[PDB]
Amino acid sequence: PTVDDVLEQVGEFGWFQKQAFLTLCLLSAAFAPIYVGIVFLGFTPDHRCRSPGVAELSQRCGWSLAEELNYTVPGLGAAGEAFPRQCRRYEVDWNQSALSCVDPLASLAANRSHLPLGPCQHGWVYDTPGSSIVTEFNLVCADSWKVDLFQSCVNVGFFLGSLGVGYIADRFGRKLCLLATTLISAVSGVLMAVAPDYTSMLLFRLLQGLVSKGSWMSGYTLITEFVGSGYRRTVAILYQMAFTVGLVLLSGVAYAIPHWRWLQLAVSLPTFLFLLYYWCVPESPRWLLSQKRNTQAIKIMDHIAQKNGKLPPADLKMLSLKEDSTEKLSPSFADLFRTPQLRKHTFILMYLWFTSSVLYQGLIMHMGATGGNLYLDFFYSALVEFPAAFIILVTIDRVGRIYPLAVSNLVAGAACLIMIFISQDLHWLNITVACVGRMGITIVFQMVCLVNAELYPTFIRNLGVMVCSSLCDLGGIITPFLVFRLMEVWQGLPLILFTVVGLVAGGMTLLLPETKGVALPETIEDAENLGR
Ligand SMILES: *[C@@H]1O[C@H](CO)[C@@H](O[C@@H]2O[C@H](CO)[C@@H](O)[C@H](O)[C@H]2NC(C)=O)[C@H](O)[C@H]1NC(C)=O
Ligand SMILES: CN(C)CCOC(c1ccccc1)c1ccccc1
Repeated sequence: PTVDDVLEQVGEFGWFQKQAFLTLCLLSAAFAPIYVGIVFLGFTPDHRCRSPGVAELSQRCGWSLAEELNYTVPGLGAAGEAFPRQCRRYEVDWNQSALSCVDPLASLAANRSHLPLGPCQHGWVYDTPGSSIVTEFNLVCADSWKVDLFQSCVNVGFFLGSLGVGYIADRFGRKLCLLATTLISAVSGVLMAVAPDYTSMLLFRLLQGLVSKGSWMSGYTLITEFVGSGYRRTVAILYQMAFTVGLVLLSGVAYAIPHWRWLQLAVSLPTFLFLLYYWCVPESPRWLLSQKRNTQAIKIMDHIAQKNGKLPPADLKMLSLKEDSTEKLSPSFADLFRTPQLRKHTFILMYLWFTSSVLYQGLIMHMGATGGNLYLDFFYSALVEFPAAFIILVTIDRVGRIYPLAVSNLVAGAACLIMIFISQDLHWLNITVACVGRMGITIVFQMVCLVNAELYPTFIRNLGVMVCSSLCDLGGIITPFLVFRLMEVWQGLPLILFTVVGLVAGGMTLLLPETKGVALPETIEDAENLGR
């Protein structure tokens, strides 16, 4: 009368499982905006120093946007690529000076560089009709570094939340966390749009980043526990796929409304609707059974059978774990580093997460020149993944869950290697090679997440995945400085490091035990002898 058997008797993947999966998918899409970053909320358009006198002259004679930029703004390429043109103003009086539009400023100085440069007061004038956070607070030239501060603070908040948010979810149940965390994320998101100053917005974003990771991973583990053993692959992969679909929808809606405040409010509000949809999904039976609350476990098991429409088995009265467990099974950080096998698995998974994150960031950094439209580039970036999801689904069932991950990691490493050695000059081959590498990285990410979730015991699963994911955020934070520093030593040093890291990760993946068609463990001692 183990949990898996009764779950099989009523139905592994029935009407109930599909219903829960639909709402969990809705939750998954809602996590994309927080993790996308500042791409659609902090895009920096072209900008020049506002000048009161230019407005009067703009209407006197025929003018064009291109023409105005050329012989009204200081020229670029002097003492920097574009530093002068960006945020320097000549300050030559353009008002009460009828010098003809043919020769507005040429006559005065007979030279452009030698003309006087003043402060870039009067705020700024931006190109895009929409408004971004940069445009809101003039974080352009003097405070340009504040954008880096904001993004780095968000990343640090994400790392800390990954390190900490797991324990509350594990100890107090998965439904409770998925409710409180998503509620906090929703109330903060709608609050950010009303943030008056720079500090308040940063604080609200930090809170949202601290909680969203916990929300998403709690949902993931809940659905994975609910689905039967055989169909774990399908549910997990399609959950990640729903996250990608949400990303695509985010790109579309972002193009729809450019204003950042309205975008944030519109993205945040539906999270309250999801919170309304909490009534459906109950607590995971496995967690309740491990916590020794068998009465609620059996009550839930009756409902799923009712919704499935299949008669429940008569043996539920004696439902319990395989062996008589202890009264208390409290999770703790200490328990995560006691069993040598568990310690080895944790180290390997942490290293795999770190390598995946660093290699992904490196690959996106070494890409080609960005396209004219940011939205189209982001849409293609998201679109590349769906074939990756299709490939992952087919191979997991038959090949296993180790060889695909190892080969994908090695493929990403080799893609970086070929990008380095073979001619990297602009060619049609480079874009396809980059897409291949991106596909490999996506496969690595999905496989790592699935295997890590499936490897740990049930009563600590969320905490383990959280800790092993924190290294992903750490690597994402640290890699840019590493790549900038290494470039100084030698021209192509970074790509050699990427290739060696990928090869080592692919080699190390082999030690991890396979998990093809094996019921996920529920006791630490049971997980110790998983390989044997
Ligand atoms: C950009 O601005 C410069 C201003 O110096 C333009 O140079 C002038 O070009 C016109 C013809 O288009 C000539 O009649 C002027 O004599 C040029 N100025 C000087 C000081 O010699 C330049 O053509 C502009 N380029 C574009 C693409 O707009
Ligand atoms: C779905 N594909 C695109 C990425 C899978 O990893 C996701 C990811 C990784 C860990 C936790 C959540 C989501 C990712 C998104 C953006 C940047 C880095 C990682």
